[PDB]
Amino acid sequence: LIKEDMRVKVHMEGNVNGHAFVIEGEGKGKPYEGTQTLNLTVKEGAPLPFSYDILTTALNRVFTKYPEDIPDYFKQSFPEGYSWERTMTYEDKGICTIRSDISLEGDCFFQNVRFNGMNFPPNGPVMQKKTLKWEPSTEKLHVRDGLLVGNINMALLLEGGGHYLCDFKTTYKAKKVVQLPDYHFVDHRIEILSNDSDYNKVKLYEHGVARYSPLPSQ
Amino acid sequence: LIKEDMRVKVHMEGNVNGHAFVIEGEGKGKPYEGTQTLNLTVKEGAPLPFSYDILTTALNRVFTKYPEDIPDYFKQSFPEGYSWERTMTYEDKGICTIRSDISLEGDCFFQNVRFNGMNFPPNGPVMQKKTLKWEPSTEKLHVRDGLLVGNINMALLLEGGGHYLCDFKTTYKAKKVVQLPDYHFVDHRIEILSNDSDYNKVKLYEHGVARYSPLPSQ
Amino acid sequence: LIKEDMRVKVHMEGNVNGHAFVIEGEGKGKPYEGTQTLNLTVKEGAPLPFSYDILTTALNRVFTKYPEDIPDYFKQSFPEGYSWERTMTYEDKGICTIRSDISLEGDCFFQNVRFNGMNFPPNGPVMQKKTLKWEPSTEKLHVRDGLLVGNINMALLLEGGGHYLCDFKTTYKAKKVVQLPDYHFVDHRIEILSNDSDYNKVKLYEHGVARYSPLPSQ
Amino acid sequence: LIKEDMRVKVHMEGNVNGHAFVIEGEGKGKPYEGTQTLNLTVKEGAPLPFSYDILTTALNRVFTKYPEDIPDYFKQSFPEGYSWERTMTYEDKGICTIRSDISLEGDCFFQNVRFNGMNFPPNGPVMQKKTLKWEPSTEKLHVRDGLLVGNINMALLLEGGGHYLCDFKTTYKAKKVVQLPDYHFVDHRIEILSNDSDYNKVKLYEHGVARYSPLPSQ
Repeated sequence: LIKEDMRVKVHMEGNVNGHAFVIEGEGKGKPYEGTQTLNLTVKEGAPLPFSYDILTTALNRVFTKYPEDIPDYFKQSFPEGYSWERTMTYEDKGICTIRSDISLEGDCFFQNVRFNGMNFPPNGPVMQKKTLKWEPSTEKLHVRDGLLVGNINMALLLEGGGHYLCDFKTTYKAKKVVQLPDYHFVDHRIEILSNDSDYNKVKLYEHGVARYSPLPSQ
Repeated sequence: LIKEDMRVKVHMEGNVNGHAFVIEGEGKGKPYEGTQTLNLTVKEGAPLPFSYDILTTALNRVFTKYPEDIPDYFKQSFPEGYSWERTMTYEDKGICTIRSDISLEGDCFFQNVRFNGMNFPPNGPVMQKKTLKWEPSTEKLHVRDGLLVGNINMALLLEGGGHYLCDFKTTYKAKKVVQLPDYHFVDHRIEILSNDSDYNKVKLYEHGVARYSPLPSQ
Repeated sequence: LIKEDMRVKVHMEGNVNGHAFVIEGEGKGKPYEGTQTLNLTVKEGAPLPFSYDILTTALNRVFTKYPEDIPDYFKQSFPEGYSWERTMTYEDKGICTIRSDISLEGDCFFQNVRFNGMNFPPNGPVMQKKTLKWEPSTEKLHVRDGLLVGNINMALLLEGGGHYLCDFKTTYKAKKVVQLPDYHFVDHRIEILSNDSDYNKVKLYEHGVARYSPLPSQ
Repeated sequence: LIKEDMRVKVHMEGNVNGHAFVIEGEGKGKPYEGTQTLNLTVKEGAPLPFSYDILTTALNRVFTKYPEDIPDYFKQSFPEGYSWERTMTYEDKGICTIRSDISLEGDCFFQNVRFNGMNFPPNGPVMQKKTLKWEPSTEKLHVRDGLLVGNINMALLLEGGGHYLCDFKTTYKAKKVVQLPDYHFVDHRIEILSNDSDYNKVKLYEHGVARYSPLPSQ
């Protein structure tokens, strides 16, 4: 069962372009409002030689405000929970493969993540740390082989203006049989609120809202 | 100048998996409300042996409702007008390349379209006409090298359920200096209203509304 | 019937990055040795404002040396002949879509080609005529849905050294049911032998040989 | 220094579709003939719930027959050794991300491999163990930014005929400055010689020979 208030614990082990790191996060959030706050410490491989932004979207879709007219795959999936696998394909041919396991114990979700980035241009914006933020997005989700699949045309705002684009592919896998939703959208905004200079401590925010098209069928 | 009521003429010369066609349209629209309808006659290639859906997004973003806080790339471009180039990339590895030129004489927008589609599996949804409709969508639009570029995750709803995915990339090119918008989103719904069973005659409708994130910054 | 010696006529209508063109071609070759020569005249849109190398591979696998034990898809297809569709995807996101209809009247093959290119960066290798030649190549051919399909990792050698890569995908389609080959390979070399400085007049040569792996199976 | 006979030790940590595994290889090979064998034992995660064939090509290019006219990038890298990064991108949108380190102690090459596979369809041929073998291949190698890069059009033969395509991209990184080869080819054949039906015990063979085009220039 999910309360209007909930706690989040995150562990991430990763390698990006040969560099190894660990990240731990203590957080809270409001699942039914689609909002969450997360306090992240770089535990190993400080200082990071790449943009913290690439990591943020691997740092739960339980925290999405779902209209009643659209079945909530992620919330239904508990107490057993769900896992997801993501492919982040950037335009400079940098690739990240990410796997998260989402388990519940009491007031606290536990997020267990594996981050693999490689083939990022060394003089490119991720390894040169020129990303300011992710642009807010719209995930498209549908059913493929009894699973939920999300697709997002994503964009990072660069220092000096312009965008660096990433194609976002997630397969969400519930551990119990759940009621499948039809083709819907989720509006996101991912925001780093505070950080230190090495991004050794970061505070992260996420707002997610499930919807149908606002435009009338005919 | 663009009135509240404007007329639309459309010429399409096209080729899908070897088959050559010409489709003529007469239509009308409300540019500032972001809605329009088009009456489509197949002049050559009747009957068509592939889903009409693949042609529909090619059959003018002037018919996009633009809020005052976002500059309108498409309306500013007139009187000289604009052009666009598009790649549609399907999951079965069918592919379309499209080029459109948008002129304005008096109240009428003329659209000249060259449509190419190939490597569509012959037992694939498109050549078997097993596509019911396009899902509603959300195009993300950024400025790259002074031009406006859109990316859309798109899905066709098939018989038996299931969706058939496509990656939309558009490059829009004003034939004039115009004020350039910040990163923004256009929500879309395209639908076929009426058709004979050969789709030789089709009535097409589109609704398009531009916006920033509905979710607020923190 | 295909003789040791045959003639080749070539009509290509095209458009690259907005620039239209027409290229006529009379030529000859030895089908059973997989060698041929072609004399190429630019007839419209001279001089071409882009590298001629993109076009050359679109200017007939009938000129392939086929060992006894691999069926010859192309040669079998005649008299009725065959057609092909090709995708050229360049690493800088230039994209060419090409169709060729291959017919036989007497001892002369007619090749009717439609060539479409778009999204070549204006400062890019293709639009800045900075390519020397195609590296020789190995095509891989497999049967998919009762058609023959080819994939080639191709490279254009650049002025100043280094390579500009391009993923090659051809779908060949005989107009007759022919005996389908097993998975096999075609070794390629294509060469511009002679040209004037605007490439308005080009002499083109290709050598193609089909084989299995030379490596013994354990 | 490499001798006509050398030994191989392999430690692969891996996760495919969430299922983790460890494999230990002991094997031998003949570096200047391009031939090698391996004895593979699944030490964790037996039985593997996916096709073994996807793991086989990550289980040295030191064991490649290199002519004198083509510099040997991999044999020059020792005594210090080389690392490699690979992308395997399947047509069903399955993806593997691999990384290897090659060390030499005495007469034995130590290969340390990390394997990540994900978004493999659950009814797909990988997850349904329906892959008979890798077809023989021809890799194409060029220098990009003072590193050697490999591209292969790879196919798995499918039980019930037909093929399952993969795009291989490998970036090899010598840990010492070496002589850089010109654009060349390496012909490959990988073959599982013997296996228990669960594949917990597997014997592996690979042949690899470097060449130029066998077709004369003009």
